[PDB]
Amino acid sequence: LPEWQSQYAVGLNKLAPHTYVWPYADASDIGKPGGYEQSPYYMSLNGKWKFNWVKNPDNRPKDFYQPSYYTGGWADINVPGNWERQGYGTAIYVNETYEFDDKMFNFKKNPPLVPFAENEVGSYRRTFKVPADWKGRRVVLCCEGVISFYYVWVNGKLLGYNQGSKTAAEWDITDVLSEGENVVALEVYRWSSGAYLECQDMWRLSGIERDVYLYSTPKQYIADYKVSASLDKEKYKEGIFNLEVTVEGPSATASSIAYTLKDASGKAVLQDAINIKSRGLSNFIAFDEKKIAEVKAWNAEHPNLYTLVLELKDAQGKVTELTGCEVGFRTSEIKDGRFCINGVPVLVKGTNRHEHSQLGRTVSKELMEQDIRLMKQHNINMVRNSHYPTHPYWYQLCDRYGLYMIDEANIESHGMGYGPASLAKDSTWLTAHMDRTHRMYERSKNHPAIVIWSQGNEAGNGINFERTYDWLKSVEKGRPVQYERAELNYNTDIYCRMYRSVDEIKAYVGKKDIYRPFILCEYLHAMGNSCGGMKEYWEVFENEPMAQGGCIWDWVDQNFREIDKDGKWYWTYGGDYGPEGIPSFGNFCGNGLVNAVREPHPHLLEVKKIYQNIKATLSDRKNLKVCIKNWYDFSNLNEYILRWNVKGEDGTVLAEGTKEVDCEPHATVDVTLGAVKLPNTVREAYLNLSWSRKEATPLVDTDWEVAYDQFVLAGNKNTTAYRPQKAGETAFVVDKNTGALSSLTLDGKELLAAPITLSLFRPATDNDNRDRNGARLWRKAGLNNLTQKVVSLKEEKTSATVRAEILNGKGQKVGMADFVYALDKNGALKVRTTFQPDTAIVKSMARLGLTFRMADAYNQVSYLGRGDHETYIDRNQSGRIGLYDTTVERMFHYYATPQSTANRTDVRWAKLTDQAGEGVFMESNRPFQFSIIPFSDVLLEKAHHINELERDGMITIHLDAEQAGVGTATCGPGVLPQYLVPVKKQSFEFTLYPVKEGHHHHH
Amino acid sequence: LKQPLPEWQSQYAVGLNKLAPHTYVWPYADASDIGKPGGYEQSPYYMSLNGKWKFNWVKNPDNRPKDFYQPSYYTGGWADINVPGNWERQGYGTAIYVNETYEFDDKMFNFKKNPPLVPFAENEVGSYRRTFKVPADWKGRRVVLCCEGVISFYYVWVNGKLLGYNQGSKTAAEWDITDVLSEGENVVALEVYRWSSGAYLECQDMWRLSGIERDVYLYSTPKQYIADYKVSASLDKEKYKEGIFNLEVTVEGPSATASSIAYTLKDASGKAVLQDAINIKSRGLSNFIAFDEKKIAEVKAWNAEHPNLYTLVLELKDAQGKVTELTGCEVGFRTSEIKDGRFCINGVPVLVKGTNRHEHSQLGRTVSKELMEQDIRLMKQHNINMVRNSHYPTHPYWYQLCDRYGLYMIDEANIESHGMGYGPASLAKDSTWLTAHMDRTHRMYERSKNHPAIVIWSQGNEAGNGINFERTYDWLKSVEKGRPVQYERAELNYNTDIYCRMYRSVDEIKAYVGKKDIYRPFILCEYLHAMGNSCGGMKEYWEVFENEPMAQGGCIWDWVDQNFREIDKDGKWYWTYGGDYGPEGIPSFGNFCGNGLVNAVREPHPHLLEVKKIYQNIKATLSDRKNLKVCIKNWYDFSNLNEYILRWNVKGEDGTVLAEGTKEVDCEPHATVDVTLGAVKLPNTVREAYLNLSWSRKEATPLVDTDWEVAYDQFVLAGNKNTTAYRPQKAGETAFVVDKNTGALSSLTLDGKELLAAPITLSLFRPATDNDNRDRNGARLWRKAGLNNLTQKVVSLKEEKTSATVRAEILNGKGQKVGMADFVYALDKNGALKVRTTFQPDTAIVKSMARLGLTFRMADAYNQVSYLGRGDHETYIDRNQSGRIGLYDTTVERMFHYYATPQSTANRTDVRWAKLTDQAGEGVFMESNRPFQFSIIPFSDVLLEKAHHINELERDGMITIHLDAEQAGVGTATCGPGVLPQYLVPVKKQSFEFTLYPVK
Ligand SMILES: [Cl-]
Ligand SMILES: [Cl-]
Ligand SMILES: [Mg+2]
Ligand SMILES: [Mg+2]
Ligand code: NA
Ligand code: NA
Ligand code: NA
Ligand code: NA
Repeated sequence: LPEWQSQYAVGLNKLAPHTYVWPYADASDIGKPGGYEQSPYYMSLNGKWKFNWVKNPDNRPKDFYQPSYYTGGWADINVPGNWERQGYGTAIYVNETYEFDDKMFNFKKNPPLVPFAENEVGSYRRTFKVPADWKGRRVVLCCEGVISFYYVWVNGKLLGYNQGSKTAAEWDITDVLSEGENVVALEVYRWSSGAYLECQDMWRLSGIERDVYLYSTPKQYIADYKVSASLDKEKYKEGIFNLEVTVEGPSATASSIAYTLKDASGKAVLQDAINIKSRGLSNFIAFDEKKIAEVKAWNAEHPNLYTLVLELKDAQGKVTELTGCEVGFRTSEIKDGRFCINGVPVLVKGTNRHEHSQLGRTVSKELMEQDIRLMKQHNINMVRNSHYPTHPYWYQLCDRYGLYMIDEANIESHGMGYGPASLAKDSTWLTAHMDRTHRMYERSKNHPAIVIWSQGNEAGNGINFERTYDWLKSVEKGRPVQYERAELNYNTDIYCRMYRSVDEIKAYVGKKDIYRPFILCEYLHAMGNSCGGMKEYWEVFENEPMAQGGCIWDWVDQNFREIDKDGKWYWTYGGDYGPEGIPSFGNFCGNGLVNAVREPHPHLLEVKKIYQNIKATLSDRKNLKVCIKNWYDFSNLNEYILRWNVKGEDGTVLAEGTKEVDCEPHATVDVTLGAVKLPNTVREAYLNLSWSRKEATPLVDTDWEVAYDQFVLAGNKNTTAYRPQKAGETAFVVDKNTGALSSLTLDGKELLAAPITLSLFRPATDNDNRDRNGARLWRKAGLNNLTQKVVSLKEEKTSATVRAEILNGKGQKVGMADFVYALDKNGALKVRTTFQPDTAIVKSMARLGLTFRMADAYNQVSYLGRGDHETYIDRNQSGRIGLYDTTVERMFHYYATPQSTANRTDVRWAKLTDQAGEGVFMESNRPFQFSIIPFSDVLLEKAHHINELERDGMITIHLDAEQAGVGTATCGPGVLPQYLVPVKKQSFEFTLYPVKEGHHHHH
Repeated sequence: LKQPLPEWQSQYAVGLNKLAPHTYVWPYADASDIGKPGGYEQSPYYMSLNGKWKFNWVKNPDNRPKDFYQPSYYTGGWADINVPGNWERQGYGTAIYVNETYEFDDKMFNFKKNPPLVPFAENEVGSYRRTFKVPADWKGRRVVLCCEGVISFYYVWVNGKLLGYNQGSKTAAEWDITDVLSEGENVVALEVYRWSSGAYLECQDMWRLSGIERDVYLYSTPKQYIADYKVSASLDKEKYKEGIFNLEVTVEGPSATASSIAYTLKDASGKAVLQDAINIKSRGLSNFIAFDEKKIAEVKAWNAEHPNLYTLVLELKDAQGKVTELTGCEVGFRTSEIKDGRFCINGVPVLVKGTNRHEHSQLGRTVSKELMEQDIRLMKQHNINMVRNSHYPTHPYWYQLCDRYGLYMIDEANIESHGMGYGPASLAKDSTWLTAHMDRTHRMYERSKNHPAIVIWSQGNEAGNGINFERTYDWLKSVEKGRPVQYERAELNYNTDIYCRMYRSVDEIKAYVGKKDIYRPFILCEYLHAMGNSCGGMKEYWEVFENEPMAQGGCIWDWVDQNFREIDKDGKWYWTYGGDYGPEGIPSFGNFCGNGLVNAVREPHPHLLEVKKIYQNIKATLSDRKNLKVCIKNWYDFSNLNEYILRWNVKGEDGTVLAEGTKEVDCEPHATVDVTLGAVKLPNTVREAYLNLSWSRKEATPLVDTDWEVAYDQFVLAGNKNTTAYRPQKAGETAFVVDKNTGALSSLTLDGKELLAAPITLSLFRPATDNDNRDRNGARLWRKAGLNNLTQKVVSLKEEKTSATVRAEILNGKGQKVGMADFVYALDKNGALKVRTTFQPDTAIVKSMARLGLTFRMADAYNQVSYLGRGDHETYIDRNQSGRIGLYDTTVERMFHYYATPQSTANRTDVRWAKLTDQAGEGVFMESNRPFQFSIIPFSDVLLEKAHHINELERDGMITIHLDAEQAGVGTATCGPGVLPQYLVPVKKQSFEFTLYPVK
């Protein structure tokens, strides 16, 4: 059997794992992320390559690696980038299973074997020329990442092969190179034994995923080096620098290796050198430990970096090679049961992140930069490399801009399960587990941003992880090592059990003799309209010293954008490619805080608010005394500016100011703002607090709001100076059969496009579809197919009382409702509703309120209530109560799977008008919720893809006295009890005011 | 109609509020960038707007988002599209390819042509919009929006304010947006229509696409700016040595104080050779400054061979002499005229070795600098000295490249109304379309009037003749005194300074030149149609061009194939053409969009190599074959042969170099020089030897290094006709079997091992090339006679121990009688099998034949091909001046050329012998009694013929062999002359033989 059918054949003739040692000509580029690519000793091989794709190995062009073989008849392929995103094969998205374990491929899972006839082969080949200056030097071929398995040849000679798609494979091709035109070929296989360990919940793709390049060094070169830059454990102020270097290659004469540690300024702070001479082919050099008093420490808030410059020299002292990396002084450890950075316990405010773009697993520098920019802007301080090491550029960015990292080994055998068949318990797979672990470690061991090593993901627990854990502990004395499937067994330094509820977190921290902190590997599943219940999670994290937070599951949605025959775009997910029957797990690949093109979803804004590091509470309402808590770990509040004000419900600034508060990290401080005169013309005022940074960073300028808060101040509950004036004569008609308000006119003009009815359903969010108290129960009760049947109707000159039965499409009695429509002297229509559900049929409701439709011409929306964005009761700490203007089209968020959206909470009043200024003012007798969308609930619920959405000329209005929160049931807890809609007799009202504001012309 | 139809339905609404056509006046900060192609893009006064734009597409204008141009309009829910780039190549609409018709004139769109109207409900609307910020250093300056090219029609808005609209997709449309710009975020929007009245003048034989095709950008100048300027870099008409410099400049905008305009013409080293300055100050917002004529003695002249360029630096200065604006262009001193009935550059009559060129890439009409550089590089490498901008002005960069690398250009106005015809309804005769014609002509001229590479102005293409074209001709004449103006449809009427009638045959060329009172040279606007396996008969064309003073060549039709590359469900790629996109019934003219010398990704077709050989500027003839004295003609117009190196050698048929050397020769342009290489003894072990000549230049060019072969020739030298030293040795015991029914050689064995996968039969057909499918003597007759469905039937058979004689009837699929065949199979003492054949066709049924030879198949394992013959590229009898005879090694796969439409390929001419073996070295050696032709392909003849797309080609494990005693040329019948008489297979009785030697 071929090598790709063996779990043992992880590689052949490759260079031993090591830290990146790119040779530089200019030491100045070492501090520049990706600067090594501009070195004259570096040559990219990215670009166009001849390509051929075939299903079944027996049909492949076997001799294509021979230089003489003709490829001129082949097409070109872009390298890097998965081939499925370039017109070949089929992209498949499955979760806990292996895509090849399906009848479509006539194959059943059976490690280490994978399908033969069904396997796919992508043959890559391109020509290249070595620079003249590389004459006589050593040349190395580096493939940063190729998925699944591949053999590689240079000028017809087989270099070897590789398994392990997320870390680089390298080969010394010096003795195989020729003068002039050279040839490099890779024969890539979609599946291989290694695939059993790459069962991550993500798109299963193929091809060369990352950069392919050449780099040149002298015959004796710097092959690897280990940095240790910590602090003294007593006061965490003195830097402790330790360095070890490995030189390899033959050398008959003497030589030496010297190093210089420079500060950002350029001044050398540490320097040393050792002489070497040996007939052997490798030299291990251990430098004397050095100290730096008052060293500039590295942390997420202040990513101070020193530059390490290594130089290999001749016996004459001439520099033959120069290389290096950035160095950050800090400590990472679990002290007294708590995770601490530089001796300071820190709250982990993170997110998981997969590498994803429209090209597939390939991610550009621009996208990597945008990811980290958005992360910092949204108060995220930690990233977990979602189940595999990332492109080296990512680590460089985190070092530079300050972001903690949980680097992770490319190991996930979810498909084999956690039972006795788990590959974690199969010793024949130790080679594969250890290989991936060694590669993860050696390549990134010197990055200060990495604070935690993760052994892998849901690959089971047993001997293999006990061994890779032991190995990691033997080489790493400055970073905790964790693994979620080890749960509470010895082989994990942090308890990171994923998706546990608040109660389960409390249960853990309240257990006797625990010695490790609880930091969720994954929590708050952000699929679709989600992230509800975040507040409950953080009230615990902020109160329990050994419950330090976690990483939100997924930063960016794994969707691809396609355009249909009518030019309508949509996001794609499982099952959207290939013939019927193709393995699929649907829309579960989109779980991000932002969409595939990095546009934030509304819930990311909730995350920004909950993750902010400056939190205040109102201590004294009359004199406005606030208690500020500084949640930064290494920054004083005086590094930020407080910009406050007080505004009436009408939006006028009643008072304002600017302060600079001094406060130690983790300390609280009181700041009195002073009483404010509230007019009798406002029912309430709002104390607004907004913070920004004095000094800008390259990712966040001085205008960005880093944290904010709001407190509601009571005013004149009796004033009505907000209500609009009478616009004219208002009239209403009641349907004699449904009892619903079928007509509402203003001087004869009809305002309704659909009648006002009782609404109890909501087009299911993805969480609603899995929540124990969600859509399953709403659809079972038939709450989405409601009908009203009058049993009593008493009309009057200006009012009408009615009792009607609420029936589902089955005829069953969902409940009983009473409506009282009365017309006020001001022309305003008050609508009181009293609903009594039949608890024997209705086990849960999505909302309780009224719904109707209007022409889509009424697109101008204005409202007094919570924020500029979408919020729900269990996700509304974010935003601000205030006056907002927008449009219906603007409020609609395009979730991959069309679902409920555009909700606004803590609403006092909402208003909708057309270009001419005509419309309606809507309010209740207490804060309510509302949503206006450009589609019908019917179509929104039915649609599973964006492109199915179609307008019909009407907008849909929902006025809610009650509406459930969203939870995170797609994976983890559903909506908490206190956010579920009560299923009991309830009464509520809404008053509609017709309005005529006129047509205002302006720029 | 209560309301008028929208602007896009009127031939008069060509533009609104746009800048008057002018030469590019990009403001620079670093004069050093003027002489650099595309340099202006690096200026701090230039800001590109290319990139990601919000996009929305709809069929039916009534369905478009009307208020999208308003900044407050929300586009967050829209997708993004790349700008520039036709939208059909970005997943929107339907790419359509039609030739002489309007794609909207079809039942599918419920519309019939009716100028100036285009469909309404079926029209497409592409809504583009993006945000942008203005550079802080642009505060107070004039800012201009420039759209280099958008197709069919579009409205443009900035910050919600309608700037105007435009018709004319191949020249820039600009607007002064200074007054509508605002601090902070600005918004620019374009509402583009697939069809508009202007489309009636954009009926070129090319893909019909939509959207923003070229760069969109902003540039800023001060309030008083350099609006336009006209350069005239000529030479005296008596000696053509003294350069004459003239320059006019137009300055627009206000200015309270005094100002002045100055210029400095610098040579390549940066030294000033001319300079002057004029003062100006007016209450008028427009000032015209014409400088005094200056002269340069022995000025460095510009031409395709030596494109010496000067740099014109213009500076607008304050009252204090402070520069307010810097700009300029490259200057090339030369004259272009029709002198004594002959086209002459700098007083010299030049042969036009050109090609037509459309702008094409996988993104559509949009072409990258990388592709433009490749185009020009390949052109120069293959000895092309002229390029015709195939029916529309190109992107500015193309002209800059031609100025710098030396390539003559025929710029052409974006005017073609082929769909309306040349009759009474021709838009060239409808006076209401004058504005449309004149607007496009003005724009073509103003934008490029200063490029030295442009030597001829063309008014358009296949748009009829009449009042409109006579008017535009007269206009160009009133403004241009240094360039000939031509129009092919004007034929021989007054409005054209050059007779460029397309696709005329050799006789027609001779007939014109021999006509009384002609006063204009004949230079084909288009000729030698290069569609599929084409370009036959090129030699006959150039024998005339080289010997007829007033027949000076022309431009081959199409540089590059207009095909797109797609990938099918099985991962097999293929070239697409008309009808490959959209629903059944979509307008289409099939594979006629691919007529290039190179494929869409610029890979050369075999015929470009013939072009290179015929267009070469150094040609020799063997005058004395004893002392090897050759006569060399220098065809360059401005270069002495001493700028080149001649590497020569004599090689025997066995490939051993018998003599070799290197020589430098002096020879003025158009002159000839004799060179003696000396007698060379030939061993009696070779039947012949070849005198090889190869030239390369002494000094490199950025595009052509010193290793590049710029010209070559070969002469066959007689050797010992009786030697058999070359023959392979007996490898074993040979045996054969003759089929009792067909009389075919059904078995050939070596020591009992079968070598044939299919019997050896008589072959008279060939999978049709695109030309064969239209040739008067092509595949229509071959298929009508059923030559592609032949069966042999023995009527007589007589067998001896080592030989067999048979006579058989050749019947088509309809039992008819194609002819009578006689075969004689005989084995040599050394195991060789001699196959003698005599064919007598029945001229009543066979009116034409593709070839006359044998055919059979072998396992694909036999992939090693070797041969002695005209080698290292595909050739045919009417296309084999290129390449040389010699020993060549290759594989079957390497010989198959992938023509968009699968057709015959891989043929080799002047073959002495061919050999085919497997890796182990086992196979068969093949020869005749005289030079022959052969082809070996990895597909069957049946499938190759049937296949219309490359992905339909499928291997069956067998390769197909063809040994031809005769095979027709390929001609250019797809459009123009079919195969010439002397290259048709004679339809008569003929005998021929082939001998097969099994090898091991
Ligand atoms: Cl890996
Ligand atoms: Cl134009
Ligand atoms: Mg999993
Ligand atoms: Mg035409
Ligand atoms: Na998922
Ligand atoms: Na839905
Ligand atoms: Na054509
Ligand atoms: Na064909």
